[PDB]
Amino acid sequence: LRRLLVWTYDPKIRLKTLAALVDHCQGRKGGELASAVHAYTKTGDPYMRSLVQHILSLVSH
Amino acid sequence: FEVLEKWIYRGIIHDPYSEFMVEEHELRKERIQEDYNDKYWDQRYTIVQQQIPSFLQKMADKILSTGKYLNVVRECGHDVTCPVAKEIIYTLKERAYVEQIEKAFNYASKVLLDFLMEEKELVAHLRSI
Repeated sequence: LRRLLVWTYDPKIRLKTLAALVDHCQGRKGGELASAVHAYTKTGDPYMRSLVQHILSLVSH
Repeated sequence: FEVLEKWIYRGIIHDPYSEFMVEEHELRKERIQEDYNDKYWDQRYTIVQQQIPSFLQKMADKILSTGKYLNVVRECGHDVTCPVAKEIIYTLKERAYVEQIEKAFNYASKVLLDFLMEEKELVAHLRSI
């Protein structure tokens, strides 16, 4: 598709968001870990906002 | 327009990076007294000029006062639920983002006056003056 350059804007933004939570965390346990999923929840784009609005609800059980 | 839906129906903002027109300041410290910040319209709440989108300018001043009345009621009890709470979406070709702001703006001052003239009444101290 000109070698799939539209299929790097549907991925490579999910994976880029999930490479930030996998970069920002460093040995966190407890309440400082639910402050690290919270660290990327306030974003302007609804796309990355809508991914972690679910991840927080999962992790805070 | 989600920081807008918080600040006007309550007295709080939530911007991770400060880009809203209203910004709150803290003047309730240990070394700042209640008789040193005297009235909180003149120092505590300012309006930041260039974070205004300039199509809210017609109501701009008023947007500061709305949540400012509501906040000094919230410090006793934080339920400042309004029947005018509604999702605000920017519309051009229409002025509906004028109607909702004034709708909350009158109700806010009505609630604060009804609270203030009944609890912590202004009749007794002025008679005593």
